[PDB]
Amino acid sequence: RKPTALIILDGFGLREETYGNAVAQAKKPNFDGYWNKFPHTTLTACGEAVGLPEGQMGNSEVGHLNIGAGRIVYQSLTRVNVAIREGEFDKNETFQSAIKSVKEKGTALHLFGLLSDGGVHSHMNHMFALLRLAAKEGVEKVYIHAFLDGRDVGPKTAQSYIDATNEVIKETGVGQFATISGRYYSMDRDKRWDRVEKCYRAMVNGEGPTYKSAEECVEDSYANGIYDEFVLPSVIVNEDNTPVATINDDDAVIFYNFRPDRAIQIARVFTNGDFREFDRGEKVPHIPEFVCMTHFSETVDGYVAFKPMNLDNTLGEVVAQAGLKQLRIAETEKYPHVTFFFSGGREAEFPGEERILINSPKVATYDLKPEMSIYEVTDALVNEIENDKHDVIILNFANCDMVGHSGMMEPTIKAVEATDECLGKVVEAILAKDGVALITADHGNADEELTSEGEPMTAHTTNPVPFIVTKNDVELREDGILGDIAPTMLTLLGVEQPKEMTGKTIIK
Ligand SMILES: [Mn+2]
Ligand SMILES: [Mn+2]
Repeated sequence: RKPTALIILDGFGLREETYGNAVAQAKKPNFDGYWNKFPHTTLTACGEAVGLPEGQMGNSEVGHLNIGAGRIVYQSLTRVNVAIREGEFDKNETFQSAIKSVKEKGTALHLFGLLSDGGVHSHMNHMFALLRLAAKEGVEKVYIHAFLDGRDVGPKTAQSYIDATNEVIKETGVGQFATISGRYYSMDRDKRWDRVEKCYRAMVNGEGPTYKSAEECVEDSYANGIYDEFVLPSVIVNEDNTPVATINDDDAVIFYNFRPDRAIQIARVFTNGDFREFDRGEKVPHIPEFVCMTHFSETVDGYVAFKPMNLDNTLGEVVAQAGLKQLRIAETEKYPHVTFFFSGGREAEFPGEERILINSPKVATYDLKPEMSIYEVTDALVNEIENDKHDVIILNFANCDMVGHSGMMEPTIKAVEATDECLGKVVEAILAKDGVALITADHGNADEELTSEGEPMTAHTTNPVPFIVTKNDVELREDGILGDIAPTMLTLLGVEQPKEMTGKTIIK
């Protein structure tokens, strides 16, 4: 029974520069011996290679979700961003069907969501692309309901955003501010229905304070000490005091927010049908093409533009199917990583899965114990190998990431060399059983402990991650990403790669 071990060093990145590099300044004869004797390569663990925005360093949770998945696992904000960039956003059937109804029903399209560049719950640029799409498709009427932020951005910045919106209205030809409500009114997540009622009553019944524009609203709202986040649901009215737009029968709505939580409540009030949480009166608009950017919860009734990644056949699942026995193990700090996240955000154990947990030292910020729990984890793992009981091993050595957040060099060197020692121990044991090790990392950290001017560097890095295969005669690709690793384990294991794993094997 020849064990195939995936070994995640964690916070261990590859950097040519030696200043501030705890990895390079650490004596690692075991890692260097394996690099020099076995086929090796580097893999990008960062930006869009792992479903994140470009430039942005990876983190344990998307790293391991990516590694287990054998595909690029996109995050919400980057998912849509790529769809707008690559011009797939506008082929989107759900938008198109909802724009269609408007044209043949002779009705309005409504735009609502958090109006700002914050990138947490929404991005305004997403609404802009929605303005462009409607405008191109020839929709006569498009109304904007500003949900004001003040939280994910500066507290007094809605005007800079209203201005940016007007620019997009000028260039696009469609678009008109009809309602402004502060997020505290529209983005409650604590079941405070009296605040949510208020925002609603503005949108469908036209009830609240009235203004000639959105800038006038925000100007007057500011004058009474009330700012962005707290601004009362207000109505924009034409030259006469008539509401610019209310949401009526057969109007389409697109809630561009992408974050489930503070979005749920206002979505429910439009979509459900049999809602009863508060009384919505008599003018309940219904029969709708209500669109959400993403899926908010089972509790919502409308349509989804970017449906969730169902993440079916991850590494865990596929090896379980082949009838193979598998082992997840780490100390507490990375235990949810080799389990939950590696399994594709899945709590439960697969068939043939065993999970072992080594308690992390009773300790604060982990630089005082640069060794953490490795030696106990190491011991228990050589035990299992000795015992021939698993075909696939998932191990994370947590030390470089947790000690590397210290931005302290000497403790982090200790941690790389403790990690070094244990990886020889784990890999000798694996090779002893005629098995194969994949030595990797999920992102970097320990490699940059000092910055430009020798200040503490306490974050992950952008750097490539190493990739060794302890199998003598294999060629390895140079591109390499994290979604490629699962597929290359199935190459070693000789089990077929399923449709849902869009990653490619590294073995040429
Ligand atoms: Mn990590
Ligand atoms: Mn970390």
